[PDB]
Amino acid sequence: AYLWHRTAFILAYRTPVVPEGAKAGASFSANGVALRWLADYDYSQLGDRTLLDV
Amino acid sequence: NRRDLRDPDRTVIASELVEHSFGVTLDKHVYAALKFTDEQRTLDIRDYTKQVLMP
Repeated sequence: AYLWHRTAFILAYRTPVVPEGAKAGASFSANGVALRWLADYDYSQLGDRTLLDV
Repeated sequence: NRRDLRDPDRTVIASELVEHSFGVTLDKHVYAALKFTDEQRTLDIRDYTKQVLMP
């Protein structure tokens, strides 16, 4: 069991900026955190690729 | 081109757009030439249009 004052643990989040040269992805939410969703084709492997980061 | 579905390799075969060409040319000079000695021009020929130009 842990008993902590609010000012004990500091947590910092940041949402990556969708780069200029990328397909316009969406932004998602996880318990109040903003998540960057990116998608990009792969013609060499003939398949889609997706990323979701923070 | 056709490839098997769900094939582990993903390479595709490109296609080149090859255009061909051929030439058209002028190569002949069709003519009809007539020489009339002055004696023939004065005496023999009596109607130039009907007797020379039309032939």
